[PDB]
Amino acid sequence: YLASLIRSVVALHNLINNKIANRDAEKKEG
Amino acid sequence: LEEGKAGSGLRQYYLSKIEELQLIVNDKSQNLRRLQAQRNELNAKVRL
Amino acid sequence: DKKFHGILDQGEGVLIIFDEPPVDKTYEAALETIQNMSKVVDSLYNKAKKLT
Amino acid sequence: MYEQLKGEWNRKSPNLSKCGEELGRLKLVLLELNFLPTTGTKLTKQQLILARDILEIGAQWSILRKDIPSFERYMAQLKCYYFDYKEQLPESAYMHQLLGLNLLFLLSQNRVAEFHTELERLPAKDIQTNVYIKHPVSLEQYLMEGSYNKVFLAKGNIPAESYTFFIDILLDTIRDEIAGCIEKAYEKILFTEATRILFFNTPKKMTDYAKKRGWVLGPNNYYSFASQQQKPEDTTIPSTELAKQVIEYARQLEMIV
Amino acid sequence: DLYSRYKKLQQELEFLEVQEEYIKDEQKNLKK
Amino acid sequence: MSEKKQPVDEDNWDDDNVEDDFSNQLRAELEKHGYKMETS
Amino acid sequence: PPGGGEQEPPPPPAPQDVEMKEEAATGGGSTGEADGKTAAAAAEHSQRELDTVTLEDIKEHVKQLEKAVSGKEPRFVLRALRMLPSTSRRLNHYVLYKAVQGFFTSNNATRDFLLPFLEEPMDTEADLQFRPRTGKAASTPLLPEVEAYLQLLVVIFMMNSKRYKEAQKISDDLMQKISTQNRRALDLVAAKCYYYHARVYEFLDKLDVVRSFLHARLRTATLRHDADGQATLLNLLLRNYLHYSLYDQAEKLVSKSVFPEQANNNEWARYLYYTGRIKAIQLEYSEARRTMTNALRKAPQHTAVGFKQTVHKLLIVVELLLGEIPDRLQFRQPSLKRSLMPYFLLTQAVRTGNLAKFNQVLDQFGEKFQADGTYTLIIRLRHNVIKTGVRMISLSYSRISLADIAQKLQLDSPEDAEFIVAKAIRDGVIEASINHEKGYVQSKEMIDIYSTREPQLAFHQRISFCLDIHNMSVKAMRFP
Amino acid sequence: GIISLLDEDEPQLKEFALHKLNAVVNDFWAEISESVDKIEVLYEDEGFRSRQFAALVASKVFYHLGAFEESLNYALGAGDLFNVNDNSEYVETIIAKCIDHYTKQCVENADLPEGEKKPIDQRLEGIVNKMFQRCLDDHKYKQAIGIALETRR
Repeated sequence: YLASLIRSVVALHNLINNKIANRDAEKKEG
Repeated sequence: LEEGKAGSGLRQYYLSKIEELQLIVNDKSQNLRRLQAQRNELNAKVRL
Repeated sequence: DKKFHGILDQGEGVLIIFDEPPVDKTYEAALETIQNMSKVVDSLYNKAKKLT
Repeated sequence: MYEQLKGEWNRKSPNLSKCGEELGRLKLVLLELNFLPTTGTKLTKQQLILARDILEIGAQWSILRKDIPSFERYMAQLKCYYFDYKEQLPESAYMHQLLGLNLLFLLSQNRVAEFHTELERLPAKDIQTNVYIKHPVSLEQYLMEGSYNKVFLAKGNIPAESYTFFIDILLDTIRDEIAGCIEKAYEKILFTEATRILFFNTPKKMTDYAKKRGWVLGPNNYYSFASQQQKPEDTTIPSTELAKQVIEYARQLEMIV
Repeated sequence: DLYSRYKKLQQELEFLEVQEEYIKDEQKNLKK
Repeated sequence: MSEKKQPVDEDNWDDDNVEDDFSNQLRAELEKHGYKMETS
Repeated sequence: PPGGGEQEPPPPPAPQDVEMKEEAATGGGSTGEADGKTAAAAAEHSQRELDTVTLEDIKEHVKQLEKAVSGKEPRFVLRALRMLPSTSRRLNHYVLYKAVQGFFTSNNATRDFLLPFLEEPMDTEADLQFRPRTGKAASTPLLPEVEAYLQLLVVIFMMNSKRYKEAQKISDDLMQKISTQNRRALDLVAAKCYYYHARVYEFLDKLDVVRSFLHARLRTATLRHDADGQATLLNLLLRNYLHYSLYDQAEKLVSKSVFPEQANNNEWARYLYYTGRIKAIQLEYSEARRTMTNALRKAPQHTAVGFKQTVHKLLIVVELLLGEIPDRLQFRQPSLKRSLMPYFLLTQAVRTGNLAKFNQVLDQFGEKFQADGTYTLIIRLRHNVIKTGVRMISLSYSRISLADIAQKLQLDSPEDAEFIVAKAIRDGVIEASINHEKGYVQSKEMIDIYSTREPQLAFHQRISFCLDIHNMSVKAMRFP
Repeated sequence: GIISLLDEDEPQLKEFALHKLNAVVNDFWAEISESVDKIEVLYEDEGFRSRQFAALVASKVFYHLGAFEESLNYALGAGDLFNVNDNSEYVETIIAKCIDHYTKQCVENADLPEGEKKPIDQRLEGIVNKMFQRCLDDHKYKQAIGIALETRR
């Protein structure tokens, strides 16, 4: 339970913040 | 020839396809070299 | 009114008291996951606006 | 021209000897125009329409000999004539039920995916008309009732025609399903309970069920022993395979890394 | 010459293919 | 899409999901539940 | 006349500005984009062409009207020529022909005179390089004109356009083959006209020959050059091969593959709806309910208007066959309301186990059901409603008697009530036990689901899917 | 279902079968997929005169289904009919998988270096020099030396 619950929140920290920061630099560079 | 320049042209496409895939992974390693150089620069920062 | 924790039995006529109030795994998790949805929904304004 | 062909069609055949000669006569047609690719000038397909009539009775002769590869060969041709690129052909009174000969046989082999695709070619033609197709699709509704009982009520009056061979397979495929569909899971079923569905009086079929089931043979009753059945735990071994899951689970975490 | 360059185009391709193991194995050791 | 096939061919409305369940089940209901008093 | 005469000059400069900069800036931009880099593709103008033509598909296309003479088609199709940078003078000549419309007497060079115009890019000697620009000159003038749908004598001209557009296909396969990447640009461009191949036939007759031409183009893209090409052709397949009989259900098994990678986004979401109606007639509910629900959340962005709305109507057909559904007015739209009114009370009769209400819906709303072609379910949906009722009673009651459930569900007979539960256990509907004397149904509660065992087994697929999204994020992050 | 007509064991009808196959196979490409097992019976039969052409349509439904090396097994097994088709794309597909298998087999035999050589079919090595006459006919020197470096022999 601690595995699946935390990994889902760790994914929410990994997926969200990455797509945000990546979409920021990618489309604003060119 | 037609065996041939179209067949060998298909051979030149697979290489360029793998080269494009290699060029992708090259660009995948270009920002990865930056992420490597970043932490390597931080490796110089902890020594700084 | 929470002043009494227990349950009865109508068939054999026995009132049985049982309690396990504390759960620290479920409550501290699900509340944050619901809050985690508010963190993404508030960021959906950033997502959709920067793209178009 | 060519023939003699329909001279033996009105008399049908006494046995399969004339059916073999009719196939040899159809073999001469397969060596000239075959089935295709002659577009026409549809006048060259008139004998192919005359071929449909002898291919219809050929499926009637193929279902009379019970041979499955023979029935599916004559039927697939009749289906390809309707699936032919030319959809304008002289209409035949057997065009309805000949599709049901394959459709009811398709129900005998229990194909749920191929049943509805058979009605997909003519969805509206099988509803407002074509009672020959409407009876089995109403009988399929009786299979969801289930029937059991309603089947013999629909079997009272049927043209049919030739459906007798397929409904007997529909019988036998329901008969072995009566043993399966009753239990699991009931607590107990009495002797007269299952006897109502088994019909007959005291056939060797239910005597065979008293053995092959096993299950139980009790006096004037039946039991689901033992128990309900076999009472699966299921197993305590999966506790080991969950550790095997964590192996590749940490592997998927090691690929990040 | 088309099949000649067909054998000349995988050098830098395999050189960049081994350059992927280059950066990977180097950055993993540098990580530790 | 707009490509391909398809171009060729609180509120009370939100509360209507629960309200339509009352249309075909047990009406609202008052008069009937008010009649249950003197029946038994 | 003086007022309306002075209002004619101003508008045509508007297409002479934005529509001039549509294919000249994108085509002239894709010129250097297709000469090199050419990574991937990208060729960002290919998706920009999607933002233009689809915007043109609303307004203004090439025409309108607009109070012009429709001389934009002959304008850009002549004098390509092309050559070294002097081609900039061809764009200057395109501006000089704009003044011809506003000065001299304007004449319409379209229609009958478009046949020699399509041969001009080959007669200019030469193209000499990019077929998509000629394909665009053979599409953007002609294809938006098809939305007029006058159907008189110009249908063969749309066929003559596809004839020279098939000559572009001759130059598509034969020419290049060395680091082409222009076919990937054409795979988006050649898809549209191939959708128009269906639109032209759908107004006259189904295409028997193009179906054979479809399999020829389908297999020729494999494996040599395929990006999104086979998928767009697979959309053409499942589109017409569904609506028209037969055997095309199982035909998808030999085509898949998948085909990977799904391109692009909602293109594969509606594809999951196309193969969803397949699995709807296949009667498999488990795979059909997940592909339709995924198709709804994966399909952006609309509006407008009923395209996504009407396609969502028939999308919940599999939900009506599931047996567990709420009322569908939550997916209703005010524009789709009047259209779904026969389809609204439909599911309202599914939520109820009444036979008189269920039969009255089919009788009154049967006029709308004829245009849907959904009559396949209405015969067997009766058994689906009785499973919704028996699941409602079995979940709300521990023991449920066959005599009490008979009249409440108006089965009226004990015999078929036993026949319902007999095949309910076969279908796994309920664990209810039955003791046979009179008889009656005495069941017991089902338990042991609990927490530990089964919910943790589902979490194995939950997190294994989550770490796949991590892989989807790693792949996506590595592209920039 | 045209497969049901194959019940006749006489090969005389099988020539009228493939005559129907190679035409309408565009729509029947999924239909012949269930008949692949029957194509194997016609190929393994020595008394079947069309087994050379039966391997052709076998590679047709295979390459359509995604089989690459499996199509090459029945390519060399198709006799002279595999060498007689220069038409459209179907020729360049199967010969590319054959040449790739040919060039990797010769390099493999070069690492032996000598002895215990693998069996070399005459058809996989035949299309090499046979079709190379086009380079001698077309006079192009660039493609001449090209195949020379590919075979390594």
